[PDB]
Amino acid sequence: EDKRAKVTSAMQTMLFTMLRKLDNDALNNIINNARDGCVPLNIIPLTTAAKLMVVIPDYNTYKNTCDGTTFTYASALWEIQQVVDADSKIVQLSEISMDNSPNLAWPLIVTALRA
Amino acid sequence: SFLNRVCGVSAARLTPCGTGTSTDVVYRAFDIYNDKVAGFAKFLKTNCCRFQEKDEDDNLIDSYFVVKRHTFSNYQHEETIYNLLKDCPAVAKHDFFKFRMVPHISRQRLTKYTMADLVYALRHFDEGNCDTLKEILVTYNCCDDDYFNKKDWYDFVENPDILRVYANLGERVRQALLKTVQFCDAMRNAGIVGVLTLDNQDLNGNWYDFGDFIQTTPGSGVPVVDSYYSLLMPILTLTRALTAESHVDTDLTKPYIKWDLLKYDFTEERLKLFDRYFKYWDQTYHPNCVNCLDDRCILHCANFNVLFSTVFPPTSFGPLVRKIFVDGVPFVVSTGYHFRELGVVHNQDVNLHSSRLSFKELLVYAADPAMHAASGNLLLDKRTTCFSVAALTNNVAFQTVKPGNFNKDFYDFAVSKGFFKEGSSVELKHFFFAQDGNAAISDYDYYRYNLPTMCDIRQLLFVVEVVDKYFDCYDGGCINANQVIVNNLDKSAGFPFNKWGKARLYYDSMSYEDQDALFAYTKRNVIPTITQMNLKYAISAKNRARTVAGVSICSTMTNRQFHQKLLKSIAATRGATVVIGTSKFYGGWHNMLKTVYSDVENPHLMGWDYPKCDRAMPNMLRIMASLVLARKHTTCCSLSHRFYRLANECAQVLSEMVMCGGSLYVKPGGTSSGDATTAYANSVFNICQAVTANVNALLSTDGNKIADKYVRNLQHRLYECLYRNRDVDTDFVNEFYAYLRKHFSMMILADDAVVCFNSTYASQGLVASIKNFKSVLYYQNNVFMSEAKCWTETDLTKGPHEFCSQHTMLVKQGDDYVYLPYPDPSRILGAGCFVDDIVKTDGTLMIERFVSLAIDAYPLTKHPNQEYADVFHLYLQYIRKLHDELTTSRYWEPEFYEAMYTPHT
Amino acid sequence: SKMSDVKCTSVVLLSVLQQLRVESSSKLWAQCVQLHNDILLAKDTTEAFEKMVSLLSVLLSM
RNA sequence: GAAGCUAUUAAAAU
RNA sequence: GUGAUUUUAAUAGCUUC
Ligand SMILES: [Zn+2]
Ligand SMILES: [Zn+2]
Repeated sequence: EDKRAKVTSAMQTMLFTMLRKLDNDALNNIINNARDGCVPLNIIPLTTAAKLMVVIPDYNTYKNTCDGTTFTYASALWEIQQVVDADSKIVQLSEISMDNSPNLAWPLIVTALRA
Repeated sequence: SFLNRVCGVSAARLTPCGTGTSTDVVYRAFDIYNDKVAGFAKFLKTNCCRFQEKDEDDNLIDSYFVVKRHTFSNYQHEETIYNLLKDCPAVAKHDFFKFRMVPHISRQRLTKYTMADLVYALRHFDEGNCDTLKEILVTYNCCDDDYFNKKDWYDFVENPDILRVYANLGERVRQALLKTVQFCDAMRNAGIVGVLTLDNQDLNGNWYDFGDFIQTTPGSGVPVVDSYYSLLMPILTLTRALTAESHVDTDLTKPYIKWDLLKYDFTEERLKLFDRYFKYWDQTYHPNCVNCLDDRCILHCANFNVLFSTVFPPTSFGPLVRKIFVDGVPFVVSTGYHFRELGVVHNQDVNLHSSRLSFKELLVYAADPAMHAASGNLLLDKRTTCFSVAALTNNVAFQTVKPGNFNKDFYDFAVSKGFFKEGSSVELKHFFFAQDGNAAISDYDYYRYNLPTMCDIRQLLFVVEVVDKYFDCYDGGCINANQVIVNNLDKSAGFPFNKWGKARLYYDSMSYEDQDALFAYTKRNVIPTITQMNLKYAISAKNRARTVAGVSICSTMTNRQFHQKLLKSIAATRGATVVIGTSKFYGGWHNMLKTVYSDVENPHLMGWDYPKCDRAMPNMLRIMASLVLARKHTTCCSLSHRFYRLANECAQVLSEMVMCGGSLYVKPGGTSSGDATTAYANSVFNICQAVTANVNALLSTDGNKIADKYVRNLQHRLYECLYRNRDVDTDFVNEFYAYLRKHFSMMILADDAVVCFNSTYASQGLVASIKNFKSVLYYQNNVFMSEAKCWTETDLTKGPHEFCSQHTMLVKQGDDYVYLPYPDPSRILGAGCFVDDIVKTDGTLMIERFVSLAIDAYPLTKHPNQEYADVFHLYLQYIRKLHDELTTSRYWEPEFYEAMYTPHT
Repeated sequence: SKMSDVKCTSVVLLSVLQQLRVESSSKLWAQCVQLHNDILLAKDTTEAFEKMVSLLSVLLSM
């Protein structure tokens, strides 16, 4: 079953790497807090992920959401680290303005780190 | 002087609405059940004198004084009942007087329209005749009169603001519900027995008719509220009447309630909501459907859960995860699931400390989305309104669709043969349309048309019993893993299994014992999976993008092993309503048309479409279809096994995580095209919609006009079986099924249908019609059936106008006339002018493409239009040319193509 | 038919652009897709030629 | 020639 | 990256009348 052997080795590897990439500290300080040790899945990244990715469609949404070098979301502070357009090119925070907006390749993606 | 009498101690300026003492005649809706007539329809009320109230500015207001004239018995009787019930604050003021000696009962400060009028207007919607609805919306400050000047103001797809216009009535409906519960408490305390009807409650919330109530001992009074609540149910979610429960206390001027994020149960909150709003509903409500008693109880308890789940935060739903250990290494896995419809479900086989994971457990833990979500980054997507879980990758992926490839040789041949000239009936209208990088997310955002829809439970419970009769001639049940047939083993296995191989890899690596173990595991646990949205590269006449869902192999194996027996039986049966599996070749089209014509007495034909069918399917209807399919497992499975299979199916296809561009989203609901039973479930949904349309059409007719005594008694027993008997009446279900088969014959294939119906009954309102279908789809599917895509054919010599994208002609073959399915010439020509691969441009090694295309075009040679026969003859000359330069003769001779439509003898 | 010829040349030109790999520029790809879809959906031959020349200008730019 | 089975390529439909 | 199911044709094999 050389096929079985290879596929087994594959799934195993994946799981263990995601496990090593688990945020042990924050995951634990919230799972045990739970009354029966059971929590909804949708709140795990919302309360434990250390990186935030925001995809903004136009400039009006940019101004309403990510105005400035820091912003608040999910009851936390996020420090903007790198803004990238739809072409995987680095965009500076001084180029996102109303005058220069039509010359940018929307949408843009903002990567932020938790405070 | 009548004016001042009606005026009374509470003096006010009264505008006589009619001719003073004469009773005003109005056209209003009533809920009726007598010994001579029954039904929810519009009648004439000619026993009430209206007197609209003025104010200081002498301008009219939404207040009326309704004076009724009746007999002295009802005078003394209704005086006693009102004296008994006067203390209740939810009862309108009554004045009892008599002066010419004729008794009069004056109700004070009533509104023009009632809850029955609102329910009828919203459940029998007809654009171009919605005067009552427009007047209600204007009167109660829902919108302005200028709102209706815009076109398409009423439909949900072109005008999404109508949702906000309708939701403006939620607080009024909620106040009506509260006053109804107060009235029921007062009746119980005072010891009175009677039925509650919508047409006795004005749009403020007061009750004013006591003529049929009976007095008994105090403390033990019984209010009957089944018809009231069941008819009111569809509008509780249309107007979003329970939005005030999400604020602090229950007022709209306070901020939202801040729930704890780690909370998922809400069982006591659901029980409190049920006790507050539906206190006197006499059937047991299970917040968690795992404690239900059968499939008729699961639907009843999930209908309440779809309404109650709109109060709770959206992050409390989905998989419930726990931390287990693999040889001392912590591991987070899914252990339950909180459903919007089924409640909280907990897996029965969970081991915290385990070791040495085998293939099956590795497969389950890889298909589980919990580890993926917990490892991904947080994502905030502003391009869509769908819930966003996480970004698995570190960047967003954009997918583009390529243009089609031009078959220049074939186009030059067609041009040289005299085709494609100005002023022709045949032109190319089908192409490959290219899409930019936002097409995937733009098409995924179309799930925004799915809304939580509560449905009449008493009507759905009867409709499901009627629908189940259409699936009595089939064999079902579970089969072993070695009895499973897989057509294509070289397809994709889904996420994340597409990173290591195709479905053939899994089906080879997993033995029959492992597959049976996995199937047994699914009957005691819930396995959530991930579906992947892919773009389909096909030819079409529209510039819209096509998207399909790739279900995971873990779900696919179990679903196949659960359903193929019934699916194969359906696909093999011939002559039934569902025509999946029947071929149009060798007289199949003729046989299907003869079967559908059957022996209807005044035949006319009719067809309809489903706008946004897959993206707007109600969850309740999807669950109903799944239960109807699963009803065949009475021998091989128990109640627990069937419930857990249903929960697995819901968590896997109904509302699960969707990967779209490397990011995880939450699907609101609908149907996932790509599930093992998509076409079979769409056939069940279509039959259900047709049956409920027929039921509404029959119940909406005035019973005093149906000259047929048999049909009048049928209507009486129909109303009885919906709103007065809680147990299934098998004899009446059989009678109604026979009636439908006699007068409403259907040919069903997924969401495409052709109906041969009795015209006299339709014109008399005894069977469903286009308007009934439009109303049903409005108030259930939250869509608008425009009558432009629906057709009616009064002559059966010409067959259906269109079925499965095929037309029909009556032609002489041999010594008899048969029906032939000819296609669209533009589609046939575009199939050959454009291809999807650069290899297929050379037709010398692709003669089979043109052979199949000529097989599809042969019928055009019998069309009265020469430009159609021209297309077929053009396909033939090209086949010859290639066959020739390449180097049998059958593919050039017309005989090979004629015998593909002649009966196989 | 003076219309189907334009509708075929638009398909050929978009295929040429895709092979040349203009999809690297999302702006250019979106513009070309819009022009090609509009040409395919056009009913009159008047604006179709204008949009075809506009699309061909993209190829001529390089 | 006849019927059935298997694999490979292709076409149409919801 | 490319789903579910149904029908049909071509090609090449394997039993059979
Ligand atoms: Zn129940
Ligand atoms: Zn079973």
